Amino acid sequence: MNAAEVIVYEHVNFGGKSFDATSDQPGAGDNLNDKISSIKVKSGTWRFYEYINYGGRYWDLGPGEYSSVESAGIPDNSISSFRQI
Repeated sequence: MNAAEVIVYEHVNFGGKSFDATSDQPGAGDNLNDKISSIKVKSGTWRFYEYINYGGRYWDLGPGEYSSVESAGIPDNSISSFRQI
């Protein structure tokens, strides 16, 4: 089953690469700390958490687009991941 288009840009909103795969995107894997891009959702909601796979800042995003680059999570270095649902 597939019914959720997730469009996220892998960079700034004025010169970056975007992708909208309708079959589970690569997601967050090569994260770290120096992350800067924009997020766009147009179907349901997801759960964004920057930490280990067992406990972290649980923050789900809903209908809306944003482009943070100094508030989301830029401490120094750490792990992060989000489930595209």
